[PDB]
Amino acid sequence: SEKYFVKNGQPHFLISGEVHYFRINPKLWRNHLQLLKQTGADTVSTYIPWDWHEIEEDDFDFEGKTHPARNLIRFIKLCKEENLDLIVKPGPYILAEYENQGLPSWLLKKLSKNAFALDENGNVISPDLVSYLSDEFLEYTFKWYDKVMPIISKHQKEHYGPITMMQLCNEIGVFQWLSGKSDYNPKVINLYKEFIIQRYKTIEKLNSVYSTNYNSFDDLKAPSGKIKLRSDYCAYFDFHLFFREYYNKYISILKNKIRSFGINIKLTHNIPGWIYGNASELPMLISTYSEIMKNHPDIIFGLDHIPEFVSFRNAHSDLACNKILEAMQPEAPVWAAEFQAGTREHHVKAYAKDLETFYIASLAHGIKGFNYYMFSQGINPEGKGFYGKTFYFQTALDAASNKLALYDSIKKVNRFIRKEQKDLLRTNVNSEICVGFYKPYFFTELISSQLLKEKKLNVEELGLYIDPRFLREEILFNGLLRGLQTLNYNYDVVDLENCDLKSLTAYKQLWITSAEFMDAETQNLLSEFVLNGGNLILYPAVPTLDNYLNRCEILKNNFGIEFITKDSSHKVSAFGIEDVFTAFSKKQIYNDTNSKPIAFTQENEICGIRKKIGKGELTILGFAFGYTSDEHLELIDKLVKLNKIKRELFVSDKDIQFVVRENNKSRYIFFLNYHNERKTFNYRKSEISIAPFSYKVIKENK
Amino acid sequence: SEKYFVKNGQPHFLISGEVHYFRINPKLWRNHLQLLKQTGADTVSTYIPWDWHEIEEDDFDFEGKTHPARNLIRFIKLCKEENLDLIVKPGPYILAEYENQGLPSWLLKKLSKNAFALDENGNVISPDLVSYLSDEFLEYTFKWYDKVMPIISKHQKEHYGPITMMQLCNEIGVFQWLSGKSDYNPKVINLYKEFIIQRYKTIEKLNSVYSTNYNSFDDLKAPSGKIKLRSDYCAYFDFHLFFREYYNKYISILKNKIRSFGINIKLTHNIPGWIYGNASELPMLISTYSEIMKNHPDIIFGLDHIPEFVSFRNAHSDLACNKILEAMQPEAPVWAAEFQAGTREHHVKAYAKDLETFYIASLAHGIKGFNYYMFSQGINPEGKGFYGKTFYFQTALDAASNKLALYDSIKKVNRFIRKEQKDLLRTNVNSEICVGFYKPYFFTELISSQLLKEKKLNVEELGLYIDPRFLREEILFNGLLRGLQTLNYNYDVVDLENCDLKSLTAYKQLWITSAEFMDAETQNLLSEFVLNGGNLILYPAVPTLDNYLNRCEILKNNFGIEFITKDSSHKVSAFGIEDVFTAFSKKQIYNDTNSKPIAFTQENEICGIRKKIGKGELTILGFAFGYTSDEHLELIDKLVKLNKIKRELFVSDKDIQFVVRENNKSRYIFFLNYHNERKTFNYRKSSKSEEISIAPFSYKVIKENK
Ligand SMILES: CCO[C@H]1O[C@H](CO)[C@@H](O)[C@H](O)[C@H]1O
Ligand SMILES: [Ca+2]
Repeated sequence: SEKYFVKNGQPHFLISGEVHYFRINPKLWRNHLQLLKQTGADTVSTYIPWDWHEIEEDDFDFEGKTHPARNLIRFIKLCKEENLDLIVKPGPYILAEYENQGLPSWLLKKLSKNAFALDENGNVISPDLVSYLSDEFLEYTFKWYDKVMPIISKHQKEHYGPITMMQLCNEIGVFQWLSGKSDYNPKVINLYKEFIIQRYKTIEKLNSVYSTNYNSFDDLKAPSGKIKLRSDYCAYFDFHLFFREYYNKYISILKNKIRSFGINIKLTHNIPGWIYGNASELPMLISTYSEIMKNHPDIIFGLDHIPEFVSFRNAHSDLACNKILEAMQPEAPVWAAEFQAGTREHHVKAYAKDLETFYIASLAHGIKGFNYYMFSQGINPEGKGFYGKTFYFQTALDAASNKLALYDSIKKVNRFIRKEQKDLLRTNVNSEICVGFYKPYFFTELISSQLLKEKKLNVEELGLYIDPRFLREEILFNGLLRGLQTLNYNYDVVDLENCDLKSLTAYKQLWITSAEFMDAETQNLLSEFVLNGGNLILYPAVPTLDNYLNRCEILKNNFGIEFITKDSSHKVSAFGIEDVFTAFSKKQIYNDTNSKPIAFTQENEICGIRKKIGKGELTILGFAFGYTSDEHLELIDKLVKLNKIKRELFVSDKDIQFVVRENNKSRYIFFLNYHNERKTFNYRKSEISIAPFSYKVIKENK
Repeated sequence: SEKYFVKNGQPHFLISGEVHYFRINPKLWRNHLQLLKQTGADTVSTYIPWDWHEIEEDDFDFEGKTHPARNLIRFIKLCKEENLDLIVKPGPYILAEYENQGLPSWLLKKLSKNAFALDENGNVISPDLVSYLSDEFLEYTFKWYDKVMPIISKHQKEHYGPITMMQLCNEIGVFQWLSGKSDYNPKVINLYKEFIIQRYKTIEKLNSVYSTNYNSFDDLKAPSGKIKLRSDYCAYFDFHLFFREYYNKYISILKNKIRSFGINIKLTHNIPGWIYGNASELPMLISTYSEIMKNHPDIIFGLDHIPEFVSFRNAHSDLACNKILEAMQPEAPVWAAEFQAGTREHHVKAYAKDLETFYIASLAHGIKGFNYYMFSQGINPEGKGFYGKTFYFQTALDAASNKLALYDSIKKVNRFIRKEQKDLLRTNVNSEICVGFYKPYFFTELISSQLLKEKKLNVEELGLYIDPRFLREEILFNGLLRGLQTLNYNYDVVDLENCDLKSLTAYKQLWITSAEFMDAETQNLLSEFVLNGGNLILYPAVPTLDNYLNRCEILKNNFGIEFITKDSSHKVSAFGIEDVFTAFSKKQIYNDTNSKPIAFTQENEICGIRKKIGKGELTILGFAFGYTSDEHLELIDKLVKLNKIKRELFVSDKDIQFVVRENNKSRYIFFLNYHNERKTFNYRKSSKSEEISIAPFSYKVIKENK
């Protein structure tokens, strides 16, 4: 049932370290690889920078003819000699704080204007930002592939070379995330028009959905600027769908080119999203890959985990990310393509004793493999670093292969993983709680994000009060998921799109965090789920609109729900918990015919009900809470207990986090202390001391 | 010449604890006070909530007639019986996570619309946010003062009562900041129009400064929306100056009302600005008090310190805040009106082992007094909690008066303070580095802030490239001040406004982080500083404009500088350090005349020079760096060493922070480990080494006699 990497027909914990040959003295390449191997790591990972090897147009150096660190062939041979598999990442973009994000200077100087990403006025966004589907860009990329891919092909495991996986490009769409700016290159906009014509067929159909007044598709302009009208919201929503298709078109062109060289190894991509040590934005980035993940079961997405520290401040981020990736990519192992080792930023410290606990928490939280990024520090050759001379700090090895504090922590964790991997990889958590992932709430990287300074989405201007980003970040990510993890309740996430009703019936509860909009398919799915016997928890709104904000009241009608939206005090009472602070003055006040009122405004109006519908159960809360008080944990705890869901253990100290992972034969209990306090506690099924910011793992035979 | 509190002609370290009588069972008030006193605390501090005591309009209960915890009179009497002095804080605002920020429900229901703070459209910003100078608001505030101030007056120290200090209102302007919006109430707009007429006298004089074409003062409207023209920037700048006068008018009215009751105790106010465990925006909030601190030498401002954790992520916030308060308020002790104890937010943990280190680091960083907030947890009675029933978590005492983990941390810190206060309060650090505080760069809370929704200031649209908020946050607060603390170089901060030259002359170096604009007074001051023998470090720009962005080339001319602004790679070389990453493509390129070139662009163009001018030294860097790489600390270290400034200690681990505080009698060495690593190191005085092991996120204090 578990998904995991495999070696010699047995479960294999992928342990890789990132070592950038192009940033290390070649005299020390062997020493880096030997020290990596000696930690118990089985794989080494690097970019192959296009700028580094195509030194001028049509002049390629893979053998160290012009600089000894351009000897890619020697580095591959060393990986084989030192019994390490190799992950290669030839771009064309690598980012990696490399000048021009890895693109050659000669390419960027030569490209015509129409090869660049352009703003709505036709101006170049950045001198290093190409348009992904530019003919000229793809032509040069293809010429780079024609030289590097025969080398990669020749050194695959299949040919007793070390190469086992390859990454296509790097964080596709990342530049639109960081800036909040879309590419308005006329070629992109022409592909958007085709997408829209393809989707709606006729201008009449588009006009009926958008409430627009176009006489033809010729009137249609790409959305830009702030959303003022529901028709702007519609146009922006489809612009987001378009970019998901556009990224799939791009990765598909790279993939087919790569396969033409007989490269049959596993292909990968990588998901960014961590900011200042939390990852509440990373699900937005996962959502940009929805079309790739639907159309390429054979490309494995891995996570970029950048916790920076390890405490209760960010304890929930890595589990929520790992669970959401599992939801969106069920047939591949959850792995960290970039797994924090040292720090990209000198002023942002990465302590060995923090990251050691992160590595163990990552096991508790279901990771099946990872690539220490960066295992080895680098020195940028001759000014090629976007920033300073040095690449990463407080790594396992410095650029000269000196061992640093993190080295012994990685060796310790790796020793544990190798000892346990056969059993640990085959373990799962028993989740009786399912939490819905409704991707359209996440489709906002161009209009609402933590990195977008000037917000283009202001839902009050559209006659709405529940912002999808506030809902997904504060109510879902930092609220419900943080609360369940804090309370030591297992949850799974499920992608509600094309979701199998049968998979939902495993669970005792399905939690849906709902805004005022939800498409007909999902409203019908949730109707069927309850009617057939499911227990649904739905807040803060019964939705009444579809994704285009047109009337859609299927769930409301199927459930016999009537409500008025009314202003009251932020505080409500729910299930006899007084003074529950809620996010909004506006709440849904429910008719309680055939219902049991279970939440009340300061004036005692009914803002929550329970109801039997068919064979199932509905709990509807007309108010938004996350986790910003002890009453919020008390409410989550009461809701879970409505369907008699129990934690696996009684642990005497409620601030100890635990995860029970088991299979038929084996149980692992992971105890995690996310607090600056030496804690002593006892546990039983439903007396140990753990240092601050530390862990303990117990094995039980069943 | 340290500033410290004095009790009975001796240095006294003010140790207060916050205990909310209105949130504690009155049967347990005495136990809270006794347990606070047994920590060595000398004072207790509390709000007196208007909403709690004026239970309906003109219905006052201070005696526990309608609820036992309304018995203020009994709480005051218990403070005196348990030998604690009392700080009282009657508002009208208290915030305190109390419903409606402490304002009565009946008042907010009753007030007409023109009592409230309004957006430019004329809509109520928030149903609990009044306009400070609303006539209606002040009429009711005065009726509340008429009832609470006689009680406060009767129980003052001079009448053998326990009351030694009183706070006026609470964090003035904290809602113009957190709401994310400016107050356009017509009382405010009409005071602004008066302020402008008084400032400029004639529409022609205003038009000459703004470059506007108004026919009369009646054509001038309060600025709103984004800054697109330099005239919009000028209007907003004066609007910032006006708000500083407005807050001074508000506090002045409260103070004059208070003094009429025969209240002669020390008056206080409290500075907000921490959020998410950093205080990089606090200097903006303290700048909003510039006119209060000039007009009211008798009102002592204290800091509201909310670190939440204690690590290298926020190590520099408290010291930079303490230094900036000292710059703005040099004639009073640096103290924390609210000094984090426990957590206001259940989900934001406060560990005893973090806060204990914070307390010792605060001592190293020059704090002279503090009020643990919250010493005692409270339970909100009668639904009065803004956000839930429980007020604070992980405090020294729970609401029931049980000791929690933090109680022994506070006892330990207080015991050290009581043993050492006589010498410790008199100790100074030897600062050879002075950093200039140029208040106008901070005057942006209406146009550019971490909290403001709409970014209204885009300097590129004004033909500028150095944003004042970017400069003061990243180049100064997170950059230079962070860098100096990390490198263990002592610095002082000086307010450049009406700054005496003779105060600056004791320093080996003056550091000025400059934008393209600087007033003529400051350009002249820095000119005289160097000509008379001062050593000036100036970056990232020689300014060429004044506060209204009109030509002012005084400092450029006085220093015989010629430059052109040119685009190049972010990377420069400086003092032989290669690949120094700088914030801007644009750099100042200097003529090499009568100077040594010490920084170069990727095209080897000169972007920094050193020269001798009169008796003084000038170092100009035409590029912007904070602390975002190791090259940045190397560069700060090189600049400090130009004048042979030395650290007080050789320490074998560069990641250990230390402060040496000394007087004639005594030397204290504070070691601070802001890192999750057990560190073993050795040290010695710059003029046999001692070995020390320090736990993660911990401290050591060594006392030397002589
Ligand atoms: C208005 C509430 O003010 C609170 O929260 C602010 C943000 O963290 C702090 O800066 C203030 O000191 C605190 O009083
Ligand atoms: Ca009904």
